[PDB]
Amino acid sequence: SLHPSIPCPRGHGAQKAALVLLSACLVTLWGLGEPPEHTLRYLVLHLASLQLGLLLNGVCSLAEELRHIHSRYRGSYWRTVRACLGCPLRRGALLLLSIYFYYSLPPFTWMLALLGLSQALNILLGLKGLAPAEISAVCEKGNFNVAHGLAWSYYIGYLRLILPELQARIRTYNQHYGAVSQRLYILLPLDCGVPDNLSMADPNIRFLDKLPQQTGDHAGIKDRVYSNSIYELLENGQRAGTCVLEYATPLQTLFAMSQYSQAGFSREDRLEQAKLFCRTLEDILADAPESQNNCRLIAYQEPFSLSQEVLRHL
Amino acid sequence: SLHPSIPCPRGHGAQKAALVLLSACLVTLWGLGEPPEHTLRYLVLHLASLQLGLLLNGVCSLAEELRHIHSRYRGSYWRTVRACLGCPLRRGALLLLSIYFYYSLPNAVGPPFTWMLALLGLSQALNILLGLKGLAPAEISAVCEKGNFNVAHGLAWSYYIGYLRLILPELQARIRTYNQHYGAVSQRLYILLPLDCGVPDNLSMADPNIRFLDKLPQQTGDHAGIKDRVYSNSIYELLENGQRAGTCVLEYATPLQTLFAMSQYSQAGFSREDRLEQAKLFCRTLEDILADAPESQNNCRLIAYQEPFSLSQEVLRHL
Amino acid sequence: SLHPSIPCPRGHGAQKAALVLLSACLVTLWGLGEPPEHTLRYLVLHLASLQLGLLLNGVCSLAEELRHIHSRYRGSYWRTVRACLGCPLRRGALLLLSIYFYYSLPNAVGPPFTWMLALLGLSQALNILLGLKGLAPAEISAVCEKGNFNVAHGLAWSYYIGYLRLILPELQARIRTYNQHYGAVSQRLYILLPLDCGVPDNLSMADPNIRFLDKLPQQTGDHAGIKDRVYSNSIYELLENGQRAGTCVLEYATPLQTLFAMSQYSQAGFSREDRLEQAKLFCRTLEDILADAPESQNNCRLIAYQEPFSLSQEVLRHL
Amino acid sequence: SLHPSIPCPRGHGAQKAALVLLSACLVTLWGLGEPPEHTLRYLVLHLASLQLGLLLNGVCSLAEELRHIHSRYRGSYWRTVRACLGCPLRRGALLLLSIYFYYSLPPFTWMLALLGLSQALNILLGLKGLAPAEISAVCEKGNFNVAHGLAWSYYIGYLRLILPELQARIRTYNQHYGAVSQRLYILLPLDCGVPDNLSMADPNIRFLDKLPQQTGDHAGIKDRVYSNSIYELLENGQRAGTCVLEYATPLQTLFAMSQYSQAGFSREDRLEQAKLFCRTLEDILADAPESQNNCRLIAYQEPFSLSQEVLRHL
Ligand SMILES: CC1(C)C(=O)N(Cc2c(F)cccc2Cl)c2cc(C(=O)NCc3c(F)cc(F)cc3F)ccc21
Ligand SMILES: CC1(C)C(=O)N(Cc2c(F)cccc2Cl)c2cc(C(=O)NCc3c(F)cc(F)cc3F)ccc21
Ligand SMILES: O=C(Nc1cc(F)c(F)cc1C(=O)O)c1ccc(-n2ccnc2)nn1
Ligand SMILES: O=C(Nc1cc(F)c(F)cc1C(=O)O)c1ccc(-n2ccnc2)nn1
Ligand SMILES: O=C(Nc1cc(F)c(F)cc1C(=O)O)c1ccc(-n2ccnc2)nn1
Ligand SMILES: O=C(Nc1cc(F)c(F)cc1C(=O)O)c1ccc(-n2ccnc2)nn1
Repeated sequence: SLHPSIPCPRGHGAQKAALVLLSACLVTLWGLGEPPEHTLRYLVLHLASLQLGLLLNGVCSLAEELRHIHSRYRGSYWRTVRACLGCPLRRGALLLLSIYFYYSLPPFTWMLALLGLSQALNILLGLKGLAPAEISAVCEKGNFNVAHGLAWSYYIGYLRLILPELQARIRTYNQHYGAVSQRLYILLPLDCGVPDNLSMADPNIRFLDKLPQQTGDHAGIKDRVYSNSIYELLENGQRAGTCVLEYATPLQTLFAMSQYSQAGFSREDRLEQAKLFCRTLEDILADAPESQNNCRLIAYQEPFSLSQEVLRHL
Repeated sequence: SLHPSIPCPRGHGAQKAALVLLSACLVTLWGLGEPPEHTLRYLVLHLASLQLGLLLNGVCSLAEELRHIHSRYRGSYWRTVRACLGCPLRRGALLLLSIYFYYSLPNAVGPPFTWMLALLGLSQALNILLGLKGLAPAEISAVCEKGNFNVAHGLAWSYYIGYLRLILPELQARIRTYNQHYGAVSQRLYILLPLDCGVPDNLSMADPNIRFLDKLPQQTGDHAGIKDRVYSNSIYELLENGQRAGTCVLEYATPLQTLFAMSQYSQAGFSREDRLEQAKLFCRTLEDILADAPESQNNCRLIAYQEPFSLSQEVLRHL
Repeated sequence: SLHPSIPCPRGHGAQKAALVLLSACLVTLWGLGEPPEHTLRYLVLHLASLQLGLLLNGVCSLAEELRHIHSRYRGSYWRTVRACLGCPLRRGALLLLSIYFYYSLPNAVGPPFTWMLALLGLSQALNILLGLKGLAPAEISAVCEKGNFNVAHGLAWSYYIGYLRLILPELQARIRTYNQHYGAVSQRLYILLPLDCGVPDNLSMADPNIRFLDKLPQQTGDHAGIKDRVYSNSIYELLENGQRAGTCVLEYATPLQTLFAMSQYSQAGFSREDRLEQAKLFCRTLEDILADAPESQNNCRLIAYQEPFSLSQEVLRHL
Repeated sequence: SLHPSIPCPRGHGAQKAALVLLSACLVTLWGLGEPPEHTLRYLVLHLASLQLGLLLNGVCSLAEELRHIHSRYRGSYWRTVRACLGCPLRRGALLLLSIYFYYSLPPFTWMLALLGLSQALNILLGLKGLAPAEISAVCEKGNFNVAHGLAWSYYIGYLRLILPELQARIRTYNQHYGAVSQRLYILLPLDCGVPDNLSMADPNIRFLDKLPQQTGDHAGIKDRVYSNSIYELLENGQRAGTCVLEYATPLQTLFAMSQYSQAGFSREDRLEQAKLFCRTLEDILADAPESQNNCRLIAYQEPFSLSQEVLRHL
């Protein structure tokens, strides 16, 4: 519910489609009025072909990966073989079953050579690639996303370091001094726009003062200084509200990555990873122990006044 | 060059192995003496069956990608179909070839076209439902490396852009000002890259031979909506047998500490093996960036090390 | 959307036409009713012959690319072979398939393997020597657009990086300083893009209704080894029936003037048709850059026009 | 002679290889001792098939380009057809000749349909692409290079306006002021690494003075000013030469383009276009009327002191 454009996690629509396809194929096989022992024989033979093709692809991948045995696989052949062929025991059982089914069910070495040729063509010309939807699904399942690491690092390195101390500093500033809200408002620009000043993003927002700076050592730096800025959110020139505004710096860096050529990062990838960053940041703040209603994410996309949105969240 | 354990980028060993396999298969087909027409016919029929299976798998995936059309594909069906089934025109041409060459060509090993379609749909549905069509870790790693689908890629580019790209231009001026106003501190930034991702908050606890000495002048600058953000780096000293061997500006790579924390947290879905791989990828990507970046022109150095030891000796060796 | 005559980027009409042609050819092959095995056999034989012709052409090209190995290919033969013949592994696999599927398969229309190779080498040599295997200007334009092999692409990116990326950040401050200390000058730099590339040195001669009014404060900055390079922009006023209708920071795009000069010079190898194509492409590329660039945010406006007229009326209309 | 790594223009090595291949093919046809009427028939049929395939490819390209008729082809169908099919008259003559030879020489519509299918596959899957060497040769022949336009624009827009009066400015400065050279030394770093100051590139080069600025209108800007800088060249810490040093700004922008992701410009392309820029700029200055031994290009590659190179060129 952060923003309507944020993608929801993938469910089981592909599984439902596969179930429907399985049902339809069973219905049409029954309706063909043709003996089912041949059906089972063909199905077993086809799965055997798929298993042997996977074996050959994994053997080629193993030939590639045996150079990285000391680097990625800590100098062990077993981990390399597991990486390139899945579980060795189950894969071996399936390959022996497939070999037996070919050598038993009614040539074989000719089919084996031709299947090896097909697998070689698949590897060399890239026939069996990966569609963008498949890559996205695999990355989201295995958390192989730039945004996942970026948002978890934003939470661990910054947010959990300040949030309770930030509430304490807000209380101290209020009692010393138009009270400021006791929460850090972090803006998430989905599409674009991450100026170094809130005034540049919107002149209606004006820097008011600075919170009592927090100085604590963090990752090899003695007395690291945190300086959070209070902003007045005005409305027709009057102080409608005031609170601690901030921008999610990993979003700025996602934009910068999309700018650089060496990053291998595209505008579509930039927007997608910004959406995932916001999604997983909200997801981990929901279950965070530090987040105790002392942090508010304001996700927005420019089609617009930021100050009105911040007041709406206030 | 940072560390021997950091893996080199993937080469073309798989393609060379595939070429050798193709040559062996061609030699075997020539030796067996089977008619070449049958060999070509069955090869084309196999490729057609694979293409039709890809069609069915793409349709099944489109069944679940169609409800993310507004959120992920800007509400356009063409982008969804392109993401699921690939390029619509090339995929359509390939499926037209597959249909024509299976409906027409004879097939002794394989059922007629309607029976083939039923059986291939059955097998593809089984593969999708049971998860039989899966990717081994090596293929997933290769795809992620080619497509930059790593947490380490983003983390290293973020360490560059968000932190290094800000202090590196002014670090030389700050060190010169410190030297003039007040041994001599080195002019290079020494980023420590522990491959074990053990990053103490206080660097003194890492090794007693490094003790905090002083602080560089604070660099005040606006950044991402924080007015007057303060960068207060630190100047440390290195002790050899208790004597002041050298001084430097030492710190750790914060993304490595966040990687370790992710490996600690359960919700992160991050494992120790994944932690080590992404630490090495972060180090490699940062090294490549600094090699290509114009800001780091003899201005920053990276200390990559693995605990099997004293950090002070390694830093002095790099001095 | 600058001008109607500026061409849109090339779409996929060729691929759609190819798909329609493929469908028609498949329908025709079904209609005649020749054995499908013969169809597949002859298609594979034709593709094999094409691949072997590509091999021969690549070898002939490698004969001339081998003497630029040190200058162009850093002295390594692998880059030369990759440039000439493509990817060595994929090309080798395709060549092995072609050789096997021609020497093995029967062929009623076509010679035996050695006779085919001799005749195909003869034909490829004839194509290379007589220049028969040439590219029509449409394919050359498509390849140049896809690969950014245009003078206009580099010229537009150079106008952005070398000039606009330097004055646009401080243009607002300069105009504000001028306004405070002195009608009111507009806050946007108006870059005129004449598609005829007629760029007068003195903009007054283009149309008398535009007249120079004053000069913005000089921007002094280092750039490309020129110490204290001075950008002295000028402001113009726009007249309507002799009255001061408006005032703005108006200037021309110098790369268009250089394009016109290239069309004038004989050694440039630049024609009037090429001049017009590259002018329109420069306008399109600059528009795309300014749309994507962060420097241009309500700071610069492009006035693209073609003489069939008064420039002042167009600039006022855009005002 | 500007730099050893500068590529020389492509010669006729491909033509010589084609001639050798033609000779070897003639020898082997004579060697097989097999009748030449069948040889001529096969050759004519092969060229006819190639011509028909080119016709089909051009028809597909015409279907693509017919929507750019008003933009690129001035709203005339004849220009679009010429662009997509070459010369209409010669192409038509060749197609009628090929059709007649294909039909007359001992099916036809079946072969035509199969050739159309092959051409459709070539277009859709991109079998008949363009190798990097072929693209480079075509671009060099047709001057479709970024560097060509960049260097011609550098000559016309900058050098053509300062070179005539640079000698007068230098003479005036020398009279008012230990003699500075009467040539503009332009540095051409093949790595496109240009600092904004010569001191940053090499601290042994120090800024000496400023030439009397040249003020003249240029391309819609009244009284555009040029401020050339005289630098100091030092050897062993003492003055050894004084000259007007400058960097080729198109090389700066080539580097910047290689940096930006939107440019579609790579590092290999950056180096190649830097080399072509230097080559064609040296070619332009060889016949430029303005260049009267009042301009010297300096090309170098960092494996080295720039000041020593400038002294060597002095
Ligand atoms: C390369 C070679 C000789 C080969 O090794 N196989 C594996 C294989 C089978 F797939 C099927 C039976 C035996 C073998 Cl032994 C193959 C298959 C075809 C073919 O027509 N497959 C259609 C097809 C099916 F037959 C069953 C099915 F469930 C789905 C399906 F889509 C053509 C050439 C080959
Ligand atoms: C698609 C289809 C049916 C077709 O339309 N042609 C055109 C054509 C010729 F190219 C050659 C002769 C007749 C026809 Cl009619 C074709 C050719 C082959 C083939 O085997 N070409 C080898 C080959 C040669 F025969 C002569 C040569 F100088 C070089 C060469 F490389 C296979 C299938 C076809
Ligand atoms: O790593 C840092 N920052 C970031 C890293 C990211 F990966 C990112 F995506 C965003 C940032 C960011 O903060 O902008 C960082 C490190 C040290 C200090 N520092 C040194 C002295 N005092 C403070 N400040 N920042
Ligand atoms: O994003 C930040 N940090 C990091 C983000 C990462 F993704 C990471 F991997 C490491 C860090 C890190 O520096 O520890 C960050 C943001 C704002 C401020 N801040 C606001 C006012 N004063 C200081 N400080 N740090
Ligand atoms: O177009 C310009 N420059 C360039 C264009 C390129 F395509 C390139 F490759 C490099 C340059 C460059 O000079 O750096 C340009 C235009 C106007 C003024 N100017 C405005 C007021 N006074 C002077 N100055 N420069
Ligand atoms: O490169 C320059 N100009 C251009 C280059 C182009 F490629 C182009 F298409 C247009 C121009 C142009 O501005 O006319 C240039 C370089 C140095 C100085 N300069 C040196 C001292 N003071 C001023 N002025 N101009």
